[PDB]
Amino acid sequence: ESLGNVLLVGLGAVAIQVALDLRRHGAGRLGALNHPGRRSQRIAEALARGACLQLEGQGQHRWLSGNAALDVFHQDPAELRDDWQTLVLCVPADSYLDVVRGLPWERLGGVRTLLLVSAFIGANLLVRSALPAGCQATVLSLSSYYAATKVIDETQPLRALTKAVKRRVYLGSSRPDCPARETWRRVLAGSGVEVVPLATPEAAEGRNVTTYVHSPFFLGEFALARILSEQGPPGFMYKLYPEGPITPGAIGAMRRLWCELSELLRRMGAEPLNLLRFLNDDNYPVHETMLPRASIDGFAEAGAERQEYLLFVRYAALLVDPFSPADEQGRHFDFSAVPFRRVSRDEDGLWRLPRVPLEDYRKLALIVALAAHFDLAMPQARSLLASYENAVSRFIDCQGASQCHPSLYPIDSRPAADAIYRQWCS
Amino acid sequence: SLGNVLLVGLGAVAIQVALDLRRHGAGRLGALNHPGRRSQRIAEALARGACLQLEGQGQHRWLSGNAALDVFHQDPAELRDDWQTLVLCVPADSYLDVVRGLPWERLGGVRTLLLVSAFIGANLLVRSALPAGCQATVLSLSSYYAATKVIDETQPLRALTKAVKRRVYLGSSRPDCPARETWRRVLAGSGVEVVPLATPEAAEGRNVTTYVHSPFFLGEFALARILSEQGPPGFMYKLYPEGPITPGAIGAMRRLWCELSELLRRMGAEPLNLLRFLNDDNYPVHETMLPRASIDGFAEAGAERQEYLLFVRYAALLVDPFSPADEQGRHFDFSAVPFRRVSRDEDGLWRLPRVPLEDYRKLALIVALAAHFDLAMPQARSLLASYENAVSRFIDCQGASQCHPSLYPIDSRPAADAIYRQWCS
Ligand SMILES: NC(=O)c1ccc[n+]([C@@H]2O[C@H](COP(=O)([O-])OP(=O)(O)OC[C@H]3O[C@@H](n4cnc5c(N)ncnc54)[C@H](OP(=O)(O)O)[C@@H]3O)[C@@H](O)[C@H]2O)c1
Ligand SMILES: NC(=O)c1ccc[n+]([C@@H]2O[C@H](COP(=O)([O-])OP(=O)(O)OC[C@H]3O[C@@H](n4cnc5c(N)ncnc54)[C@H](OP(=O)(O)O)[C@@H]3O)[C@@H](O)[C@H]2O)c1
Repeated sequence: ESLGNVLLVGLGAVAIQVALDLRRHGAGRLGALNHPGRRSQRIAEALARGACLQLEGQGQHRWLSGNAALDVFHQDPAELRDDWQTLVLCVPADSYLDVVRGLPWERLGGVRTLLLVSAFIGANLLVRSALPAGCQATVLSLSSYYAATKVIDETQPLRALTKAVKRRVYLGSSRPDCPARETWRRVLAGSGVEVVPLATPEAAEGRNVTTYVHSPFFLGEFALARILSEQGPPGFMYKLYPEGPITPGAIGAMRRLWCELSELLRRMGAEPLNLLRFLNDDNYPVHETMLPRASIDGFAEAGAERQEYLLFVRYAALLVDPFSPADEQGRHFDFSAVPFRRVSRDEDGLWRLPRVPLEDYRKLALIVALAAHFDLAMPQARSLLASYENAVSRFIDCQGASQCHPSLYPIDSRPAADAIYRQWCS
Repeated sequence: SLGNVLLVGLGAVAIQVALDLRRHGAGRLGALNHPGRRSQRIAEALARGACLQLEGQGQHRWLSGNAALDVFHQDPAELRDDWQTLVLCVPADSYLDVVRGLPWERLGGVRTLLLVSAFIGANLLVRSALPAGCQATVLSLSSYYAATKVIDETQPLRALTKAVKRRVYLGSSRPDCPARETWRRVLAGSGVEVVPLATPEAAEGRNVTTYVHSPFFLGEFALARILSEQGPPGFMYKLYPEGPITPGAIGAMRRLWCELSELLRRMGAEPLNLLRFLNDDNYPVHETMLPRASIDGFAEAGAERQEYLLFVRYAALLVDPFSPADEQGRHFDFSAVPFRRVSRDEDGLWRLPRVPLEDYRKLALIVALAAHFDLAMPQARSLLASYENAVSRFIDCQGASQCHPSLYPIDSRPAADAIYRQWCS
């Protein structure tokens, strides 16, 4: 009714979870669009043999396992007609501009809402800048994807596993006092996530967890050395050095970037967040023994030294899951044993980067270019961008430009940042 | 210059020391071990031809050797005045008892007494028990310099050394002392560096256990594991909830280090930089985790930074950062040292492990001593109270008749008073 017929744009891990939540609520017709490729070919094959979307919850999340039917799947936008009231962008956030430009808007006049499932600062404005003149669609920004979900087996592209669910995410809208926010609150509540509506898109985008966490940890020297490796151990994303990238220097980068992003938010009329309380209360907690409530609530007024200490403790306390059951010797589950994905050759033989860190870099590069329009230099952010750029440049030097996909090459974020700022000022 | 050497307490430490003494060059080698089952096994083994046998493990294979024991005694009254050097290889809590038990009025030939694991005040305590004319020099070693155990008690004189420390410290009751240089060389044969210091208390203040075992293993988490009989033992060097290390425990560590450092200053000893001591004398971490400038600057950093650095140090050593990585990139889990827990002895009585019994006894003495220097040591006293309350509840539950008397309350004030009187003399 407020959702009508819903078109999922991108049909990967996020889309399958979102589809299960939409089918619980009642989506009218549910369709999906995914650009041509091996995945789309596999999806069409599975749907044609009668398959449905399948979502399995892992461990304590087993309760939300379910199946969802898809009414239509398109890998060719030419077949789309004006049948859709809601678009849900489940593609990577670094592709939002391309994907919105490529939609056949001449056949989508009935679209009333467009939801960005993993927004970042400026994404709402960027998407609006790409919409056709007079477009009626309200654009909604969800702060972060609300779970951890993976397609287990790429040969069963319609089956996903959700292994964590966040406690709270945030939702803003390009329409003031938007009623679609409540609809989406209900949709995500079905999986146990609390959606907090905020007054502007940028306030919600300022609560994108990966911008704060992936930037300092996965744009630094250790992560890049693992990711750009073909031999040797991949290491682990959330372990301490030398098993993973977390060091006191990375934590200092995290604090300083949070300060920079907070000032940008204030210049865009959004209230910044308390980083420690956000991580602990909205994403995943630790015991009071490790992070006392008074320290969590007081974090924004603590000194820089105390802030870095608390952030380090937070990540050290989650090397194992402190709430998991202990085994016979007293060990808890190794929560930080997610390995780094590394560079790999595509079907044209060209090196490609994994989404961590390519998407992380592209998001932060756009944010820095936007912040320039607000006379903010963002030196810590620029240091992280430079670390990535230098590491990827050395990789190209060693492997040969001939062997590298052009996504590894230098980009220019200034045009998109200019479009965002113009939309802002309009 | 060593002359004839009597090893008091013929256990693991003594067997390592005996072989180091023989490598250097000494006279007759004797031992005194108090009556008990171990002494009975030693006496039978010696009767059947046994000798002291040291095995070095792995890279320390070259420490392996045999040494004959020339004399074995159980009764201190049976000692002849034939000994120039005594080495105390018993638990440090027994040093006073051992010294009080020796017939010093007919041991005028003793020139040197070495305390292998000297706590703060041990040198003074030992000297307070000596007769007025006694001219023995007392040496304090900061800690035992290896890791050594008797493999099997059925072969009671055969010990295994698995590791040797980088560095220990040695002080003497005699200013600018020469037995001091001899023992520097003796112990150096094991590969340890002995650093001579100008007073005994300077060496006594450089034992890692005083600074680390007190905050970590006298707290609530450690005591709950140690006093448990069922459930997992947990791990001594892991973070909560797998082990006792918390920001609160690290704050206790910093505060206790400050208290101990001021006591050392009032006793005329230069205190230590805790983080530099841990990194350089116990086990290092990479510059990425603890920059050298942060290590060297630790003593002048603010309290908040000091706690952060200490927390990082222990988090960084949850795995061994210098071990070889496996195929995924994991390093060896050397923090998974299980807690030893209460055990019933031969008579059926509950006993505490040496960690934390020995650590509590040492800190109880230190606090009583510090009172004479007008130092209240509130952090130390909080750790003492934590132990006392937990052990008292254990006795309540199990029954005093089921508990070894070493669990019952102690009073360290008499020893502290003897130390302070000796220091003032
Ligand atoms: N999954 C999580 O737990 C999680 C957590 C945090 C954040 N997120 C964010 O959510 C977003 C989607 O994640 P996901 O795991 O669902 O990714 P996914 O499983 O890889 O699915 C992405 C979908 O979009 C298509 N796609 C990828 N790049 C595209 C492009 N440039 N243009 C058009 N379509 C494209 C993909 O098809 P092809 O493969 O054929 O290209 C695929 O169907 C990412 O930004 C992610 O960082 C996800
Ligand atoms: N071995 C190491 O690697 C190591 C490392 C660090 C610190 N230390 C400390 O150094 C001290 C000695 O260690 P250790 O491993 O050699 O202990 P150990 O193997 O138990 O040997 C102690 C020896 O001294 C005897 N003994 C105890 N009290 C005595 C007394 N009042 N008079 C005469 N003999 C006595 C013991 O006989 P009974 O068994 O019959 O009592 C035993 O033979 C201990 O407190 C230890 O905590 C040792």
